This record gives sequence, structure tokens and C-alpha cells, in this order.
Amino acid sequence: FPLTSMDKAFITVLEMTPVLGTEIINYRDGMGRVLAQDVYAKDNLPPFPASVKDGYAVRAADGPGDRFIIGESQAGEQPTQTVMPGQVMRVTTGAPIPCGADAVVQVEDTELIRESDDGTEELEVRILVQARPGQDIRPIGHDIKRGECVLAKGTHMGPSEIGLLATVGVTEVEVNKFPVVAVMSTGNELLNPEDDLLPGKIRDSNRSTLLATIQEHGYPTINLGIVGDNPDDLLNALNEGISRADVIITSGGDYLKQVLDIDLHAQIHFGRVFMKPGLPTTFATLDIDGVRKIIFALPGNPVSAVVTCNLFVVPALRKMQGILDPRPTIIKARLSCDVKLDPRPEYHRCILTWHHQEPLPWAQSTSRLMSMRSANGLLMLPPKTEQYVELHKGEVVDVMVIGL
Amino acid sequence: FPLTSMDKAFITVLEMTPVLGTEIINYRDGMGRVLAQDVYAKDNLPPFPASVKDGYAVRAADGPGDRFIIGESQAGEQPTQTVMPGQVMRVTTGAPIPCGADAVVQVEDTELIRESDDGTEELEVRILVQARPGQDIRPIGHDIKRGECVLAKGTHMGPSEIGLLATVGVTEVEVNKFPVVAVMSTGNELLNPEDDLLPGKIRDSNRSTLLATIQEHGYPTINLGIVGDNPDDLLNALNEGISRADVIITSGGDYLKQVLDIDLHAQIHFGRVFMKPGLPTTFATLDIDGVRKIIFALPGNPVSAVVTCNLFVVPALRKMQGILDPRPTIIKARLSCDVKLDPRPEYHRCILTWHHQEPLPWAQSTSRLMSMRSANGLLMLPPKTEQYVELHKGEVVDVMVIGL
Amino acid sequence: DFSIVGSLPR
Amino acid sequence: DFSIVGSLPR
Repeated sequence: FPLTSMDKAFITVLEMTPVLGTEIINYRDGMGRVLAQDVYAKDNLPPFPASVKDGYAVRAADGPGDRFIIGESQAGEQPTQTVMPGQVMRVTTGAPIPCGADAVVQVEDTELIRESDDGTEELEVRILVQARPGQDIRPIGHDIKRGECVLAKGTHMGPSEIGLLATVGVTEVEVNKFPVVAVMSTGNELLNPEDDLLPGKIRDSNRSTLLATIQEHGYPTINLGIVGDNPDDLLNALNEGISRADVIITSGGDYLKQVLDIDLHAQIHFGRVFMKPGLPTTFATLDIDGVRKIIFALPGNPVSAVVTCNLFVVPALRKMQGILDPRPTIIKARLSCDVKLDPRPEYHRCILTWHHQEPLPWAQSTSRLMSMRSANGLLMLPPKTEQYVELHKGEVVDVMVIGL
Repeated sequence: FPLTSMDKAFITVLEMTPVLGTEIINYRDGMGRVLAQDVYAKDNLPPFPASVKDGYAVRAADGPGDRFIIGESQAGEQPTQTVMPGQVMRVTTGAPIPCGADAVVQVEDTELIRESDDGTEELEVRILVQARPGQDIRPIGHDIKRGECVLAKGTHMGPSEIGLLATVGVTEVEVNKFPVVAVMSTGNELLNPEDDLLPGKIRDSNRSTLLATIQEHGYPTINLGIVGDNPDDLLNALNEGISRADVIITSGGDYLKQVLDIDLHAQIHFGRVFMKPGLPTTFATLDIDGVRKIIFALPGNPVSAVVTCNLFVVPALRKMQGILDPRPTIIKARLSCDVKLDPRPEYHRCILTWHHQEPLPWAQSTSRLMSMRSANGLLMLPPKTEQYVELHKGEVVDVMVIGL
Repeated sequence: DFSIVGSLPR
Repeated sequence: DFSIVGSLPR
């Protein structure tokens, strides 16, 4: 297979990966989902004019002076009295403004004159200021108007978006589906983690690592187990993956390519990338029954598997789930140590760290405390060149965020 | 209640919040968990000397020359032959090195001499180089040694840590428990999201927002519903929370404090914070049956609830689940617009954005594309002072990461 | 020093 | 321009 450049490989993954269809879900399951419909309000917020303050709903045209308090409007109740000249109604923040009143005067701008004998009721109050019409009242529809679009299709939902659906009472929404991702490992040397060692064998760690990475991003997964490195077993496992899942990931193992090509008639878009690590990374698509499955065969080395998973698989999954720009976030950071550059673009897991009052983070390449912490970035080193053969501590480089 | 400074409030939450006890879990459930035990390897990795390359396992003392190939060692099998003078054994990467061989010569440093008539077997090969002892062999225990501590207590686990547990076959581990968090809303004006509006009422959004925020961080939650703003109903709901959960969060609503103090005998550590928004935030602890419950009563305003939840609740939860430094990550960013400073420290949701080849991100305070994206930071504005009454676009400020 | 109060623009 | 290849230290 020819050596594909990193840029060609990445663009190829994004271009060939489909966007999944849509489904209707309950709002509370919306975390990380992308809306496939515009969402409109069916009510005004607030639906009644509401007091912004504790105080009194007044007729501004009465001006300052001594008023009879005819009642109280409290949150959650509809007032039934009309405020007439020389009257006011006590209000609390959020309470509906009664008919007849056109402003609110906050309590600090008043002095109580008389209180019921028992002391439970305010009877008369002096209004010390001249209210302007509308003052301290949130009018109907100030925050949201009926028929307004409050969230657009393409919005990637978090907690506040869920709370907005709640506010407008839209509890069922159309969203893109999440990809189901099947993971298998291939290699005759592999045992399950639960197993004791046997001669010549080691425990499979890549399956757990990859499954955990995908789960961390919120996508459902299928564990396809360890698969013998031979055509028959590979074909059976791939067939199961294709049946159960939208995406299949393998690591290890050239029978894989032979099965994909000759047995499955998949399109293998690249089988080698000019990158370090991850040279042997393979990406294929399969069009079957009107839909497109995507298949990644990652290298068996566990650092390579982790790295290629973050570079190629995660952005594909983000596209599949409807995210409009599925590219990862890249930030600037300072190198923590010198690095000789390789002819290939090189990627290294690191821990981004922000120091007191220093504007750029440091990228620590994986003392006491750093070993307590999971990698949250991928240092992206440029390929070797005439001028640049080495980079030094303190120099600013790109780091892909993969974890903060 | 007296006005507590932000710093005193934050330190108080962290100091008074307990660390939860421990439980044993399966490794695959380890995402985001903190190990409560050191983890030791029970085997060497690799457990046998392994070839780093495709090539031939040789006796370095034979030097270069023409060799008989006596067999092949492949991954997953224990070789049963001993390599003698003038012999070599074909090896693939990861295969065990057979007795008698002390180095590996990569295939590119050889030329095949004879192949079986059928062409399926290599019979003789010319070794073109002088191997050094140990060359291209990963020795037993190179990566991990038996009895080595591979993860320390206090490690906050991600995908690679899970994969490390798999590698060493430690499938059950002691971890700190996750806090169970109960959320309720109080307010006579509130209806469930599922409800049509009635006069004077609005839909409760804070419960969904807060529950989604807590769930986003991985903690189990209990929905305690809308609670009438009166002592009897508040006491019943708080009692249910205390029974079912480690942490209780309310928003809205002064009956709450009265119930906490007089009915529950909770310790209310502060009831007002000098901050904007979030002035009325209340934090209390209750020691009952030998354990400590924590209670937050957040303001009813939905921006305030979100903001105080991120500032005070999330760091408490991170402490409860065993994270050794539970403080949030604060980074430097550039203001996107001018801001007049308030006498209180002020917190505003924003979207952090990194621009092409610019080292610091911009903090966009919540065009087409920004409305598609959830807030991922909290701008932390300094209190007003003699010299500083305003900050301008481009100026560098602190932003708490709450979402990237 | 850590602080949960924003600092002045250095 | 976006690139998945690291850039030289500006």
C-alpha cells in the first residue's frame, strides 16, 4: 500500500464518513446530541408581566405619597384585584403584576405606615419616589416570545440547552443518532484480561483502552473480543460487527485486508500513513443495504492504537453523530523538553498544565503528581526539515486536546 | 446572614466536604474513578524475551554468513527447538526468542538463499551483519516487572489506566465511591417541563440543568422534583434526600434555612456570598449516623444556579470522589468585548475559542456559529478597584474551564 | 497562589 | 488554515 500523507488521510476519513440518520429522544437524554430540527417556543417567557423586585405594584401616575395596600401578589398566583388610584399591591420578585398597576417600586424606596394589629398584614405605605411606567417589570415575552426559534438545528447540546428545552416544554426532540462502535483485537498471542498467562502469550489491553476511549465520548460500544489472526475467524467477526454496529475497530494483525477486499468487497481507502506512530493504519468503507459502514484497523502497538484512535476515529464519530465541525480542538503549548524531529509528523501523548499567571500551558510528555493524571493532549510535532531538526524546551507547539 | 467573600466561601466548601469511603469495582467501570489502593503487577511484561523485528533469531557469535533456518517462532507460541551454531530461526515481531539465540537480525539485513520447492518454507539465509548480543530483543520485564507498582493510590483513571489494569490482569480494584446527588427545585410558581402553563406559573428549568451538569461529570443523580416553598414540604423532601443521597442541591426559595437549622440541626456555614451572580448561595453540612451530608441551596435565577453549581458544587463532588486536587482548571484568555467592573467579583459563562496560530484563546461572552455551541468556560472578572473600573477587548483574564 | 477570584489583567 | 500536522514553532 502506498504511504498516505497525514493530511490526505485525515481529509479522507472525514469525507468518506457518513452522517447518521435521526431519531426522536426525550430531552433529558440530550447530552452531547445534535438537534436535527429547529425548536420553537409555544409560550411567552414570562407569560405574564412579572415583578423584577420585592416591593409594590403602583400606578406611576399617582406619583409619590401615602397608599393603601389592597392585597399581595405572590409567585405562582394570578391576582384578582385591580389597583385603583391611591392603592398599591405588595409584590415579590417574579409575581404577576395586577391590572391597574404600571410599575413596581422597590421596597427600599418606601416606608411602611400602618400594619394590622396582629402584625401579619401591611396596610398603608409611603411611596418615596416617582416611578416611570414599566419600571421594574419584566414584560410578557421579554425573555422568549411565542413562535421564536430558541434552538437551531445543528446545535450541539449541553446542560443549558437541555434546560432551555425544559423551559419551553419541548420534551421530545429529533436528533442525529449516535454511532454504535464495535471493537475487536486480533493476535494469536492474546489472552483476555481475566486470564492467567500461558507460554508465549500476553493480555489484550487495546480492546479495553479503545472501548474506554469511545465510551468516554458517550457512544455505545460492542465488545467483539479477541479474534484469531486468520481469514475465517476475521470474516466471522467482521460480519458480526457489520450486523451490530455502524463502526468497526480492530487492532493488531495480511489477512485483514484480504478479507475486507476479497470477501467483503469493502473499499480500502488507505493502508499506510506517513506518521509516527501509526504507520500501518487502515481505513475502509463498506456500502451495504443502502447504508455505509466504516472500518478502522489500527496498529497493534498500544501507544499507536491510542494515538490513531484519537486522530482518526474520534473525529469520524463526531461527524457521524451530527456535529457540524468535527475537527478536534488544537491549542498552543510550550514544550517541556528538547525533541529531535523525525521525518514523519510525530504525535505524543502529554499532560497540559497551566502554571500560576503564565498565559500558555506546558505540555508534559508522559514527578510524583504527573503519574496521578491521565494524558489530556496529543503533542503534534512537525516533520523534520532543512532548518528544523530539533525543537527546544519552551518553544511553542500545537497540541490536540483529547481529554482538562 | 453576613456576606462571605468568594475565597472564604470556596475554601469553606472544600474544607467541610468529606471524602467518601471506598468500594471494589470491575476495571471496566473505572473511568473517572480514583484508585484507593496501589496496584502491583503479578507478571513480567513481556513474560518472555521478545523479538522487536521481523527477521531471524541468531547466535551473535556466529557472526555474518550463511545459515540454516531450523524453524520459525511466531507470536503466541513457545518455541521448542534450540538454535545451534550455524543455525537461525525465523521470527516475527513479538515472537518469543528460542533458547540458543542471543540476538535478532532484521530481515532487511539478510538475503534468502534457498526456499522449499513448494515455496512455503525458507531453508537457508545469509546474515549480512554482525549482531550485538541482545540486539532487537525486548528482554523479560523490560516494560513491567513482576512486583512493580504500576499505578499508585490517588490516580484518577482514564482509558489508558484502564488498559494498564487489563495488561496486568487486575480486573477488580478498590476506588473511592462516587457521590449520589439529589436535586430539587422550590417555588410555588413552578410546573414540570411536561406540563402546560397555568395562570401565574412557569416551567422549572433549573432541575434539568443542574441534573444534566452533574450527570455530565459522571455522578449518579436523584430527581426529587418540585417542592412547595413551605416548611412541611421542604422538610419531607430534605429528609428524602438525606436518606437517598450524599449531596442535596436545591434551587429557588426563608423556610429553607429555618428547616435546616431548627428541624435538621444542620450547620449552615454561609448564606450569602459577595459575588455576582449568586449572592444568596447557601452551604450547610449535616453530621448524622456517623457520616456527613452536604447541602447546597442555590439561587433560583437560572444563570445564577448554573454558575454557583460550577463554582462550588462541582469541586465538592470531585473531592468526595477522591480527587486529590479538586480545584478547577483556570486558564488565560482574551476578552472579546469591553466590560465595566462590578464591586463584586463577577462570573460569566463564555465560549473559549482558539484562532489560527494565535497563542491565547478568546472568551466569547454568551454570530451564526456561536449559537450552535454550549458554554465551556466561566469568565472570572476581578472586583472593581481604584485603578480598574473597566476592562477592554483583548485584555487577558482568567477563565474557569467548565466544559472543549 | 490559587484563587477563585479573577485576577487583574496582569 | 486547519491542519492535523503540527506547525513549526512560529
